[PDB]
Amino acid sequence: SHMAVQIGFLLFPEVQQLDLTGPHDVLASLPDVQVHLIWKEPGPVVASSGLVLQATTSFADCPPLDVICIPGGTGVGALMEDPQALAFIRQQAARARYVTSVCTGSLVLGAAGLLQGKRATTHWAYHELLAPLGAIPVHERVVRDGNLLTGAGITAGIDFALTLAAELFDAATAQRVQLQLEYAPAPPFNAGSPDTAPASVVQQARQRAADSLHKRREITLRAAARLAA
Amino acid sequence: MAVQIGFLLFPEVQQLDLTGPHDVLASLPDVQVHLIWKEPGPVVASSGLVLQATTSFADCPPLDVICIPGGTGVGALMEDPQALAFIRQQAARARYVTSVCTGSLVLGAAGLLQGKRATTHWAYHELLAPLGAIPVHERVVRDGNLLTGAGITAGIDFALTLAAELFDAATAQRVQLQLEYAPAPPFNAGSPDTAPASVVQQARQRAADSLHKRREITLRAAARLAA
Repeated sequence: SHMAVQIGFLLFPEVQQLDLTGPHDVLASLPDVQVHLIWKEPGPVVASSGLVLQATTSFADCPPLDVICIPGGTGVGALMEDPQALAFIRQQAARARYVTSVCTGSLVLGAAGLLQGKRATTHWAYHELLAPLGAIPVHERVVRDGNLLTGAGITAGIDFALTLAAELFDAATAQRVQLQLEYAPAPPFNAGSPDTAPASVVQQARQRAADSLHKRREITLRAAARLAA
Repeated sequence: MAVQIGFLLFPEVQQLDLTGPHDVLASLPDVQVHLIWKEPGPVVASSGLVLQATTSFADCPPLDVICIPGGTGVGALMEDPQALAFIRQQAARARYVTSVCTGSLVLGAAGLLQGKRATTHWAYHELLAPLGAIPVHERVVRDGNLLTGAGITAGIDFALTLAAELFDAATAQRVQLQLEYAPAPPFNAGSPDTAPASVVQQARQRAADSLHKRREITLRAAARLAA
């Protein structure tokens, strides 16, 4: 309808698609929501896995949003130094009811200046990069600070989106969606956190991330310097 | 030598049934993931999210794994002889025949649940028995080379189970850690067993028209298998 809650996801090249598609299916289950997939122009955008998604609107044509949500992925490093994307995020965040992210999407909120003095989370492997962007780093899976909600790594988007659903509507509505999703997880292993995974698995995870972390640290301090100037 | 994994992408799919497993399995070494429909190109999910089929039935390579997602669109597939024939063709040689949520009703309409333990979404579980399944109230059910997941988000638990079968436990654990899959749901309403009675009543009330229409489709599909 014309009175729909307006929810926008930034959709960028080399996005981690589950960061977007998990929350999308949760939030699209709510009454009279319109969901936008936003990029520089409408059309196909390829996720890091090769899954092809479709942007529905440009930055220019995007209506004022009630909720803005930034997913993460390999493509965040480019977004953290994209003045056009950062200007769009700051413009929308000025009037949004909620300003939100999943996974390394919070590093883009950081680069836009929106984490200064705010509680935030991100993916466990990149959590050290929050503090240089002025955030108070919190090791919790969904973190609220006023109208800022951030989720931790990839699959945290589902917990994040049910939290946001309760704020937009109420606990009863969020619970109904949880039940419709049959979201009673029973993971076959206990390796979802660096605290519970076998030590061998964490060390491998840390080493495989090392070159990405060193590259993102340099981008992060360039982005921090632009907030300082 | 690459493991060939195929998802059936159909109009009015519940996209998370496909996209959850896709991001888990596409994270594995030496896999190639296909999104299959009658022709390549755009296929719109029940939410309005646009996905893109990568291959026609004809161009689909022999699959190691076939996976049928669920959604509003399964009712049409349960009486689509081309889709059912395609699923039987791939199931014949596939190492694993699989589904998530109401995708198991499509496996049932194809004749592939006869005498097998299976699950589906809690609200549609009564439809498994008429399609010949032994209905099991577990979130991921394995019977030989058949794996079925329960409702929508069960696809993530299903896909990690499958990852360990294709590779090993250590490989599945690495992907679980990369996905930070240590769930902390903000409510305890994911099962009819644990949700408040008011929430169950409302979820059953919303599903009622869909369930009645699927009762009718199911009994026509079962009558075809019998004849």
